[PDB]
Amino acid sequence: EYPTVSEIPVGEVRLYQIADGVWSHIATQSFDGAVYPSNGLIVRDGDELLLIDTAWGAKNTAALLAEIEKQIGLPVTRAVSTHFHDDRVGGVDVLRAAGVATYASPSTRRLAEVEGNEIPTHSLEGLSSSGDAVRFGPVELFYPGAAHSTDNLVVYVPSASVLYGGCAIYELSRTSAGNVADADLAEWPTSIERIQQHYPEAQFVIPGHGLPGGLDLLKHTTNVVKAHTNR
Ligand SMILES: C[C@H](CS)C(=O)N[C@@H](C(=O)O)c1ccc(O)cc1
Ligand SMILES: [Zn+2]
Ligand SMILES: [Zn+2]
Ligand SMILES: [Zn+2]
Repeated sequence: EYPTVSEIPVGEVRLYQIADGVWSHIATQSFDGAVYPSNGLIVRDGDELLLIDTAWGAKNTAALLAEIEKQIGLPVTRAVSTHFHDDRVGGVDVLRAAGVATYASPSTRRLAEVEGNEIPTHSLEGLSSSGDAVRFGPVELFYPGAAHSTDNLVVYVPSASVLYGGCAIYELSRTSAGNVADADLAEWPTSIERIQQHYPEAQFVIPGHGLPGGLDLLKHTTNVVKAHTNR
């Protein structure tokens, strides 16, 4: 069963196979007095691996690369960060030093610089406007519009029907809003609807934090976000 926040010591990383050629990676971090789990994705790219998001910091991301070599044994050659927060780009320098080509949109790279977070090296083109989708190796990158952040991207794995929502999609256990500091609360439901219209075939939906589920996570997120706005 999927590892939970209490099952991962901070500094360790676990992998969970979702489908053939698709894993999530799961780490934990102490943040503002509490312990949170955090997910990213690993997607087989021929005889290489594509990474979606760091494991939230240099230590965790070094542990991620070690666990990938131990459990999978294919080299990570590219990585995409899905927004500019530390749980997505924290560890990009570890990746860069290990020879991983790190990617993000121009908006994510800009916002990371403003915030003082690590900056992915490469810029992704074609994701500037809501509804834009681009193929990137074995995934499709999709910009649904502003939500958890203005730059947030989602990732679809067509061979496996896996939708990676990142932090724009909440796990079912979360029934109140979390980090809204950089969010566009008003647009977030409309952006989630764009995802639902674009990836109706998704079987697995992976949130940025916590347990995977189905497409139900999309409505769930909309429910919680709207309830926060109306506080
Ligand atoms: C440090 C990251 C940057 S996105 C963060 O703030 N994450 C919160 C969020 O994503 O809203 C959060 C995740 C899980 C929870 O249970 C509660 C809050
Ligand atoms: Zn975030
Ligand atoms: Zn997050
Ligand atoms: Zn719900």
